[PDB]
Parts: sequence; structure tokens; C-alpha cells
Amino acid sequence: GVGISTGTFNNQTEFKFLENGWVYITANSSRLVHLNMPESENYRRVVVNNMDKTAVNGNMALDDIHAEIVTPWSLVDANAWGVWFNPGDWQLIVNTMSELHLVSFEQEIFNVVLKTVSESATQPPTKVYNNDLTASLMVALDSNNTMPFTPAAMRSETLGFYPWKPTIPTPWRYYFQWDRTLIPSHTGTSGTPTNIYHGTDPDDVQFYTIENSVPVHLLRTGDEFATGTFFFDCKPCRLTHTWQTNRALGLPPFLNSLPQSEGDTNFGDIGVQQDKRRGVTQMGNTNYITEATIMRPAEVGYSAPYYSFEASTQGPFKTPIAAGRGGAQTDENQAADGNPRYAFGRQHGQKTTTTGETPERFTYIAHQDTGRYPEGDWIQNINFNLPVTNDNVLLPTDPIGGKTGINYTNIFNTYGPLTALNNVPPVYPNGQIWDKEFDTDLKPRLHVNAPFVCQNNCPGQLFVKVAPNLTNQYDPDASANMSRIVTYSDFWWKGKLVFKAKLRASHTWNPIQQMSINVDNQFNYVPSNIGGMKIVYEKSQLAPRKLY
Amino acid sequence: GVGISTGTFNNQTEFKFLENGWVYITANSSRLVHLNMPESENYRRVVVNNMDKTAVNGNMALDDIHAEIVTPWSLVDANAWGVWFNPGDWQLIVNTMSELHLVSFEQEIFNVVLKTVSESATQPPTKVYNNDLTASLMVALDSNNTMPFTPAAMRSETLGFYPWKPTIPTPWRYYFQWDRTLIPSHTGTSGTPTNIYHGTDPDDVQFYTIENSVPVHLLRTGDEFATGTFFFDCKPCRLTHTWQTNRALGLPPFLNSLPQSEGDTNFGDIGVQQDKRRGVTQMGNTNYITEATIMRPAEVGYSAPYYSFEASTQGPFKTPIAAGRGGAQTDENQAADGNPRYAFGRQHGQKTTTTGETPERFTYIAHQDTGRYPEGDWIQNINFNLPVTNDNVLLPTDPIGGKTGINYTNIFNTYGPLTALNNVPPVYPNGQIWDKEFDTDLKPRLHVNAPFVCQNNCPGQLFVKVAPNLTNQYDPDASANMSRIVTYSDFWWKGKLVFKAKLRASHTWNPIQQMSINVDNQFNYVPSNIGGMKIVYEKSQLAPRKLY
Amino acid sequence: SLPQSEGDTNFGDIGVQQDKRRGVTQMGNTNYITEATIMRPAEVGYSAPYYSFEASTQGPFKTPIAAGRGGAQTDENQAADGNPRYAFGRQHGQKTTTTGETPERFTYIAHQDTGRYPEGDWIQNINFNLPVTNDNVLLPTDPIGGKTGINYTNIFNTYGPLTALNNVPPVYPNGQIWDKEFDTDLKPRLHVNAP
Amino acid sequence: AKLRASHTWNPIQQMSINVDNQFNYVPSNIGGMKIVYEKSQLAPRKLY
Amino acid sequence: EFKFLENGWVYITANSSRLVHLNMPESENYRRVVVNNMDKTAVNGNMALDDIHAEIVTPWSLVDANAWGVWFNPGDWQLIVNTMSELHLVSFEQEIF
Amino acid sequence: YYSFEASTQGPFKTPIAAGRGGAQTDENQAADGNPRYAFGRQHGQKTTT
DNA sequence: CCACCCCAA
DNA sequence: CCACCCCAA
DNA sequence: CCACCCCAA
DNA sequence: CCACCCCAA
DNA sequence: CCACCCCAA
Repeated sequence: GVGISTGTFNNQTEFKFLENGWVYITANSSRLVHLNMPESENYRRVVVNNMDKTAVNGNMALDDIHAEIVTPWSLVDANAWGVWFNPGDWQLIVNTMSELHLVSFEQEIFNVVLKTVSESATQPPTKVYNNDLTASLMVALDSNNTMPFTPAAMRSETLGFYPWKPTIPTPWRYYFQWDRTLIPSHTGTSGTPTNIYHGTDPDDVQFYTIENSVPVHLLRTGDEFATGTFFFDCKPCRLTHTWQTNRALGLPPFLNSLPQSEGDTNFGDIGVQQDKRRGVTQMGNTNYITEATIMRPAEVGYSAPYYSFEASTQGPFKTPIAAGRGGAQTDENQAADGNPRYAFGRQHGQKTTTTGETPERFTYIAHQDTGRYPEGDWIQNINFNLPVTNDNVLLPTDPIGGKTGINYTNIFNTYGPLTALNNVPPVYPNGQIWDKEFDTDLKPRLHVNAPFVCQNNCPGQLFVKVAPNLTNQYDPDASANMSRIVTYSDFWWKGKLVFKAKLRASHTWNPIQQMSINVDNQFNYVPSNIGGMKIVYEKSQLAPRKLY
Repeated sequence: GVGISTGTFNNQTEFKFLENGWVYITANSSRLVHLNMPESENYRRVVVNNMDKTAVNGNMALDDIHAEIVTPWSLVDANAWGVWFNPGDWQLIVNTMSELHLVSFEQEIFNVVLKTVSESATQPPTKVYNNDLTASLMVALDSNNTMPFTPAAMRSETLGFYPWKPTIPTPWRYYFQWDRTLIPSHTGTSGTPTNIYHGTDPDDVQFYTIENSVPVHLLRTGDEFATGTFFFDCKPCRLTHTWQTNRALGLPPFLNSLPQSEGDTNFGDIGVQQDKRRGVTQMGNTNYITEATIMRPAEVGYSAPYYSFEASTQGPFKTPIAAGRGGAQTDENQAADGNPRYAFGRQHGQKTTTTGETPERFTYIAHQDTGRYPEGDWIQNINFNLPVTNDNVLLPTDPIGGKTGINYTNIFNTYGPLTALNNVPPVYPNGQIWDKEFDTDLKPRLHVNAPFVCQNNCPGQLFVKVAPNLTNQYDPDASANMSRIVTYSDFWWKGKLVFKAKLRASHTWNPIQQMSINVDNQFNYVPSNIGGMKIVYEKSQLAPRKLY
Repeated sequence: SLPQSEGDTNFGDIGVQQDKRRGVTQMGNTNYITEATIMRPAEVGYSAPYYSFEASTQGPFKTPIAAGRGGAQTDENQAADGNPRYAFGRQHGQKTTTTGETPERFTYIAHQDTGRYPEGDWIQNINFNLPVTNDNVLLPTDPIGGKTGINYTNIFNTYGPLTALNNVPPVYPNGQIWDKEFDTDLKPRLHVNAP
Repeated sequence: AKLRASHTWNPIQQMSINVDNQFNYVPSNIGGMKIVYEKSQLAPRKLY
Repeated sequence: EFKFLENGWVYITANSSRLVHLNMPESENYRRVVVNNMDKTAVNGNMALDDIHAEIVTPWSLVDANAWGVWFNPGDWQLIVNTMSELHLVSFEQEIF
Repeated sequence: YYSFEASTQGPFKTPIAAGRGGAQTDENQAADGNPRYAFGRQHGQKTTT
């Protein structure tokens, strides 16, 4: 064994150009992972109670109460964009390609090393590192996805985005059924509202164990653990955005009058009065045919309650939203159309030569315009009879429930069997790749965290742990937890992710928005005199498309 | 693994004599290379600004401003003559052979050893060296020459020329687009001329990475990395020099009068006046047919500006020249005909038992005479009507631009579609072997650094690095750069370079200039009582040939 | 020596004196190895006379040039590296809703840098012995022929069998596509009007 | 022609539509057209 | 038309069908004409303004399509420029109807 | 033109491969290096000379 | 896996 | 088990 | 040598 | 019975 | 002689 290599390193991005604008994208990410000895070799059940934040009777979205069980097992997640590509590759797929497709996935672990630490208390004292060539590593595959699913992208507990940079798995943990009650309360709400931790419903007690449910492969130094090739059965992702609303659909009016001189100030007037125009409307009252009135085939996107913090048996939680932009990013509401927010640090973006424990983030703002400006709507009477009168129109400005800050926009849900929609684009790096699917008879149309949602089972989680190294004293009949040899192990991980996508043709006349290097970009994609690295976020879908 | 050998040592020079004066020269150089742990495991971008030398307003050729990026990767170069032959072998190829041809090239690495250093702070303190048999070496081949090309001969960062002497690879580095401006200025030029470091043109930003672009082979102790056999498609090199100018071409005059007694003082006179001689001239004015006047089929070599420091977007740089000698090495200008200059130290010549940081060098002066004595030219009027008059002739002595030191010789470029030329001979040892070729639609006729310039792709660079050995503490989310185990590794490198050349026949009567051992050479090719070694430079092409 | 802190102001110094550096130069006089001195395999582009209006039996005509850019387009000479100039009207660019007989044009400035800043060269004595002295260096500023405006840069031709070159890129729209070839035994390496 | 692959890490200079381009590639209320000149070779390469 | 082949190879076939108009030639005779602008080349300053040449006019009207602007639009170019590395010229065929 | 170079053997004129240029009434029979030929009796020239 | 100072009894 | 800045002489 | 919370695509 | 400074296109 | 914004159901 312990004499020779087990694998090879490959962090290459291969572009296999096929026939009919079809390409083969096989991304390989061979990172060297380090891992320490688990604190406890015992499973824990821990309750988090931050009922010191949920008492101010102002703060209710700061509820951090949950019940989780810790596992001595250390997980490994590679479900991210930043791990599979660099700023150079992405630009290619984004500028050159139209739509992308996910294919294969196979993980491989090699060149396992396990070293023991000897603390020679002499003066300094000093530390002597050695090799326990008989030591082991405990590998586990949940090939039968028997266990919960913890995508470690959500909390930037992924793998390093810089290959030449050694990374670390994430200590595994999952949810245990915690029951609670918490009633809202503003600054004024007198007395203590209501908030408690019931405990646990004996029905919903799922206590998992990797040792019991999943085999463990005891690797040494001269052993290689490799997966297979995982074929993916999920829907394509489109590298295109829709810029069409409801006012940019169909046959525009006929302009009986056109300018005769230049300037975007000289407007071509139709030349007919609104209550004598031909065409179709979805009204039986009026005779006014307007760009706002006319009947359009359907509705793009929807309008839902914003900052609508619902709640159930586990506690309050915000209401998701799958909306593009809508309104020039100078007129948002980065809320209404729920724009993601990403917080990472040092190992998944951010300047490597930084300091402190303060993340950096960005509020990714797509290109697609299905989103809304809930500050330019209105609900009026069936009689129309405008110019509408106050008592005959409920606007954004007009409070609802007597309170100021509130709206009908805030409480509004316009989602009809006529709602048209586009899935959540990739958010690279940071962003997630693929995400399991709910086991509910009825399933969400699309997820908000990943462009891909697998239709069948997805790759099984790779759980990586260190095997207990024991001393000459060990009494299994002791209250305390024995004393083991301070062991750690570093191993090389490799990845092969396969994507298949199409090439974009030109059909307009006007060039399309591409990705480039400005005089303001340059030093965003290059190391610094000290070796300061960081990966910036960049828009995915930047290329027009027709919605109708 | 770790029990047995992986390779063998061979530093033998094989001469396979074939049929028709054809020989097979297979040089093998198996050197044992040592390599330390890279400072930083991060890539750097560093700017060099020596704007303390370029201010004296005298010194403009001392511009050392460039932008380079450091790579944790340590390179290995063997593109030299001294590594493949010894003073004994060369003499053979030089004295016996006519023309030489480059064939195969294959590298092989074996008997990898990785040791950790334990610093036992106790009294001295003391150092304890051990073996980390599970450690690794990261090998890389740029078989797809995706990366820049850094021939490490230029700066004598090659490999040792003495086989029984352990050597060291060169820390890899390459150029990053640096923009600058610098205007000349003599001792007098008042005020501060102009000189700045613009920065970087966002267009020309190439940030390479070996991990990303090239696979890495993780070698242990019981692993062998070997290349293939690289076939070379470059032009032959001639072990012959041309001694013919323009005055030694064709049918000399007929000497109507010959001496009748001895002495090189008794000259045989033609016996006809210059303005009544038969033959051809390239003049329509005169009737004077002279050895200087007569029409010769073409022109040997050319005459270019000397110490013509041009400049572009990166900064000033001297103008190359490919000229033999011209004038007895007692009358040079070691400038006009640009004679190379070589600076090495201890590991590539020079007396091993030397001290200090002061190179030794030599100004290699070929045998071929295509070079010029720009101190015996002249430009005169179309009327000729000599004896030429001042106002009718611009000579070397006559200043141009009003300044003394300057000439028309200094600013002169006589390169016509009639210029005949001979490539730059091998400069052994030191000198380079083969050099990639520019990727420009139009390409240089010949290089000034190497006899061989490959027509297609050349061998890929061999990048040798040490794998990060990590301790029990490592936080990838730290501003500082972790702490690794002080690891180094020594490995044996072997080389097989293949050459095919022809044998020289005798055709004159007078012996040809050969290489020998004088009473002044002897102790230039033998170790000393202490073991002082050094390799001297020696002329390549020493054997006549006809130019016409 | 490498910096230990950030900033493009903190430069990493080599740490060796110029007249004691190892490597190769194309000089037999000096011992100074500099980024300007060191021997490079060849020369990129060339340096020719600029606004060198020759003439023959048909009449005077300017001297072509096939050079990229060289120097940040903030430091040109749109002459030295002969940048094309294009004049069209209404049917080959230009705003259709225009008037008069006055073309519109552009001076296409490539990306490739083979071009030169002929305002940062110099020709000095074989002795080097710098800091160079006036009488020992002919610079751009220094007139040639007694006239001011003139240079040696203006009359200079550095084109050696070592000159590396890249052909003239497409200039779209306007620009030409393909162009016949001269019927001369000897032919131009590349044209300046067509890729 | 051939397709370009990515080999660096830093994105390459591409052609795009700015807020200053837009109306350089579209007819006008009257039908005013014109075609601007644009750089050809905008992508690095190695000379050595 | 962009015909994507195998091994990053593409086929670019540009078609430009323009409607040409043409008037009756002035003269149905060939001419030989000399241009002498020796009113510009006298100021003894202006020598690059020499517009003297000898040309012969043909009643025949030519047709040139040797340009980039005729074969592509700002949309197509951007593609070839952003997506492709090196370009190669192949066929050329003209048709009048 | 009339650029007499030199090397190790001695000075020698610089060749030129140029046609004519300018009406042979405006030459420089030098600039465009026009050949010059000198023979006698057995390769031209009047035999009865 | 040792042959006549190389490849190569 | 090195070919023309990727897969892939 | 990863398929739909086990053996077992 | 003339081929690339020998035998020997 | 109309198929999913090109060649090309």
C-alpha cells in the first residue's frame, strides 16, 4: 500500500464542440480537503433558544429557535457554481451559449493521509507531527438518500473556489422536530405577547444514524473511494431573459401620424379617440381601449404579499417569491420581486487578504422583467366612470387596516391560472446548482435557490469522517468520554460535473449584451502583489428572448 | 511502493555511426534535482519599479520596469548545451562533423524522496530530518503549450553542467501586461523628462494558472513520471563558417605581371588602368572597375543601426542583430555585429571554488565573417567625380545631427532583398538549444539566442512543485496564510536528447582549424586538488565553407 | 524581495545590482543586464520613416506601414504605426438622415501592439559608458539636417531579418475583404487594405 | 472559422451594448440608419 | 447562416441580395482624360496634394461587393468577433435577376 | 546610394535591384543601379577597332 | 545480468 | 507517456 | 463504483 | 557522360 | 411548399 499514488489532479474545463451548435461541458474540480477529529464521537440533540431577541416585542423575524442534532460525521458539499468554473469559463457559457443542460456527476477521493500530533511539552513547548499509516478514514455514501438533504451552499459552507487553495468539509447536522408558538408584537404592544417552546411531537421523531443506515468504507492511505457516474434527469436552464411585460405583447396600434423630423421628443400620434378605437378589451362597461385596458392573452408573473411572514407548527417564516426585476434598477423594491441576498467570506469570494468576521454580499438583480413596481397599481370601482374618484379607488398610498406603512399591495395576491413565469437563473459563483425535490404529492413549480431541480432522486450525500484512534486506556463503562489520539487527515477530492448546452445564433441587428473586461473590472479577476483573490458575482442571463 | 527503485542513472554520450558518414548522437543527462517548499501557495502579481535609475537623466537602458506574476510552481529547464555534453564530446562533434541535426527529446523523473524537518529547540538547538512517505510531489506538463515560454538559459537558471553535482529548478514566473512611457535624456537635459507606469490595458490581461489549465500528477515515492519521445521539426545547424565577403566572390582579375622572386612583399600587378578595364559594374557614371566597384551577385549580411534602442507600449528595448564578425578580432565593434554576452556563476561554468556574487562571462566571437567595420564606409555624390570631396562624401568621422559621438553608421540600415545571411551558431556550454517560435503571421528568419527554432510546437514545459503538507490547525477563512509542515523533496531527473549529424571530408590541401589541448588549456578541463570545476566557452563553427 | 502588504505601490525588488546580474545580452562592452539590454530572441514589428513621401515615374506617393498600435491610445502618433483612415457617406455608414457633402470617418486603432512610440528611442556611442552624454546620443528631440521638425526617427528604418509581424486586421464595415496580388516576381508579405 | 476556448482566468474583452451604444444600432423615428466601425481582433493571444 | 460543424468548426455563409439601379452611360465612347491640378502644387507648400493622373473612362458601369458591411450587420459581426478565434474565406458566387 | 560598405576583406558598394523610374531624361543611373558593361573585340565592339 | 576505453560480444 | 493557448496529433 | 428513507435501478 | 566542396543523384 | 428567434422538422 502506503508507497504509491492512488489518483491524479485535474481542474480543467473541457469544451467538446459537437454537431448542430451542441457542446459538451465537462468541468473537473480536484480540490485537496483537510479534516480534523470530531469533538464528540457521540450524537447530540440540541435546542436553540434565543428568546432574548424575540422579547423586545419588535423583533419577530429574528427567531432563531430550532432543534438540531449534531453528527460526528463531517459532510462534503460541491453543489455550487464557483467550484466548477472560474470567471473565465462562465463568460464563455454566458456570451456564447443560449441554454444549458446538466448531465453527469461523479466524485472521487484519493491520496489519503492521516497524521498524529505529539505535543512535546519542552520549553515552548513544541509540536511533533507523525503518520499513523494504519489509521483510517470513514467514508459514507447515501446512495439511497435515506437521510435529510442539507445543501451547504445556503450558508456558504461549500468548498473553496480557488483550486490552489486547500478547503474544509462542513460538520454535519439536521433538523429535529421542534414545536413552538410566537405571536407578533410591535414597539407598542403592551405586556408579553406569547412565545414558547412546546417541545417535540412524539410523532414526528426521526433520529437518523449514518452507522446504522449507510455503510461505511474504512479507507487507509493506499485506498481510493470513488463514486459512479450520476445521471441527472432535470429540466434545462435558459441563458435568456424575457423583457416583455403585458404592454409589450401583440400588435401595437397603427399610427395614423408619424413625425417628419428627428428627435425622441417627436412622438407619432395614433390619431383616434380612446372611446372610438377598434379592438378587444376585457371590460363590458367601457368603450375605452387603452395599452392598459386592452386584452392581452395572459399575465406575466404574479403579485403576492411582500414581507408576508407566515407561520406554522415550527414557527414564523417569510413567503418565497419567483419574480424577475420589473422597474429599472433605480426603481426596485428588491423585496416585492424577492431578489436573493448572498453572504460568504474568504473561501467563497471576498478578498482573500481581508480580516474580521464580516461577510460581503450582493443582491443579485436579474435581467428578466416579470417583476413589479407595486407603487403604480390600483383597485377601482366596477363603474369605472373615471377620472376615478378617491372613494372609488384604493391606491398604494392609501393605508389598509388603519396603519400607515401598510398597503393592499402588501396584502395583495394576483396569481391566476393566467400567470406566466420564468425560473430563477443561476447566481454565480456562490449560488446553488441542483436541489432535491419535495416529497409532497403536489410539488412546487420551481425552486428559488437552484436553476435545476432534479425529477427523480439526486446524488447521495458524501459524508466524510475520521475513525476513532484509541489509547492504552479506555473504559467503555465510563461516564466521561474516553481520550483518543489527536488525529487528523487530509485527502484529495476530485470532481467531474458534466453539462450539455446549445450555441446562440444572431437574429436581430443590434448586438446583444455580452460580458467584458473594463478598466473597472481588470483587478477583479487577478491576484495581487500579496496574492489577494476573490470571485465576484456576475449576471447569468444576459441575452434577449421573445415571450410572445 | 517505498521499498524499491523506480529508475536508473545514465549520463553517457552515445555515438552510433551509421552509413554514409551519418552518425547518431544520443546524449543522456541524468541529474539529481533538489527542491524546497514554495514560500507562498498563492499566486502573486508584482510590479517592478526602479525609477531611481531612470531619473539620473543619463541612464535609460537601465530600465528594469516590468509586471510579473509569481507561481508557487517551480520549473525545470534543460534547454542548454552544457547539460548534454562535456568539453570532450563537443570537441568531437566540432572537429569531426560538418552539420548537426536535432531529433528526439524525452524527460524522465524517478526515486522521489520527501523529507520533513523537525526543529528540536534544545541547546543548539538541533535539526531532525525525517521521511513523510505519504507526502507528494506535484508534476505538471504543458504538453499543449497553453502557457508562456520561459527559456531559463537566458538568465543561467538551467541545470548543473556537472552530473556528479546535485542542482535546483527555477521558481516559475511570467509576464503580465505592463504599460509605460519613458523619454530619453542626456546628462544635460534639464528638468524631469517623462516616465510613468500607466498600468495595465484591460485587453491584454492574461492570468494563467497551472492547476486550471494543466493536470497535475501527484507523485509519491514509489511513482515515476516520464514523458514521451518528442520529435523535433526544425532546421539543421551548420558546423561551418563563411569567410567570404563581397571582395572574395567570383573571378578575380588576370594578372598580366607576376613576381619572379619570393616574398609576400612582391605583388603581382594586373597591368591595366582602372578606366579601361573590361567587366561589369553597377554604375552608369564611371568607367572605373575596381574590387570595390565591380558588381557582385548580392550582399553578404547587412548593416543596421547600432545601439538603436527602440521602444513601444512596454518600454525601450535594444535592436537585435544577426551578423558574424567582420574585421580581425583586433578590430571589432563587438556592437555593430552584436556579439553575445554570457553571465553565469558556479553552476553553469565558472570555477566551482570561487566566492562572492560576481559572474564570469565571455563575449563569444564567431568565425563567420558577415559582420562589418562600420569605420570604413562612406556615402558620396552621384557624380562620383573623385577624388571625392568633403561636401561630396559623408564619412564615419562626420557627425550627424550636430552631435559628435553620432554617425550615419549609427543610424544606417542596409538591408536589401540582396542580403545574404547565416544563422547564429551554437554558444557552448551556456548558450540555448531550441526556442519556440513567435505566433505572428510573419516570423523572424532566424533567432539570436538558439541555433534551432522549432517550426511546430516544441516540448512542453515541465513544471515541478511540492504538495502542501498541512498541520492540525488550518482555517481556510483566515486572512493570514496557514502554517504547513516544512517539507522538501529531492528527485532524480534523466534526459535523453537525440542528434543526427554528418561527417566532414577533406577537400582542400591545407589542414582545417581543429580544437586541441594546449599547455594553456590543460588545467581548464580537469578538477583541482580541492575539486574545483568549471566549463569554458568554446567556438562552435571552426571549419571553412564556400559562400560562392 | 516581495512585498508583505498590499498596494500596486509596493514593488517587489529583484535585489541584485545591474553590473553583476547573470544572463545573456547582445553586448560585448557592458556588464549591465537590464529589461532593455537583455537579449531577446527577435524584434516585434519594425520602425520605418514616417511621412516619407517617396516618388517615381508617376509622381510622389507616401510609404506604407504595417504596424499595430504601441503606446496607449493616449499616446499615439497615428502616423508612425500608420492607422487607416476611412471616409464614407450615407450609403456606407453615416447617419442616413444627414445632409451636405461632408464625409464621416474614423481612425481605426487596432488592439495588437507591434506599433511604436518613436518619442522614446535613441542612438548612442559604442562605448556606452553612460550615463550617456549628449555628444554620445542622438535622441528624438535632436534635429537632423539642421531643421527642427525633423528627426532620425523620421528617417529611421529598423527592419531586420528579425522583425516579427502581424497582418492588418479586418476594418468593418467600410474596410475591404480580399485583394488581388501584385504580379511581381517578388511580392509583398501582406497588404494594408485587406486581411 | 474556429471557436474560441477559455484558457486564462480573467474574462476576455468582448463586444457589447452600452447605454451609449443602444441608439447606434437602431432606426430613428424618421428611419435614420448608420453603421459604426468596430474593432475586429479583441481577444488575447501569445506571441511567445 | 451559421452551420456549426464538429470540432468548434463553423460554416458562415453570408447572403446579400441587393437591388441595384443603373442609368444610361453619358458617352458610349471611351475617353482618355488627364487630371492636372497644378494650382495646388504651386503654393510651394503643398506636395501631398498632387492629384495628377491619367485615366480612361469606360461606358461600362462596375459592381463591387468586396466589403465587410455588405455581408454582415452589427449583430452578426459581434458573434464572429466574440465567439470565434480565427476566420477563413471560402466561396463566392454572384447572381443577377 | 553610393553606399560603400566594408568588412574584413575591404570596402565594397551596396547592390540594388530597381527598374528605372523617371523618363530616361531624368535618371540617377545610380539610385536604381543600372548595370554597366565593358567588353572588347571578342564580345561585341567593332572587330576592326 | 561484465567482453577488448561509447552505443553493442 | 509532450505537438501548434481545452477536451484531442 | 450514487437512483426515489433497507436489502436492490 | 555534370547535381548541392570526396567516394556517390 | 410554415414547425419551436439561423442554416434545418
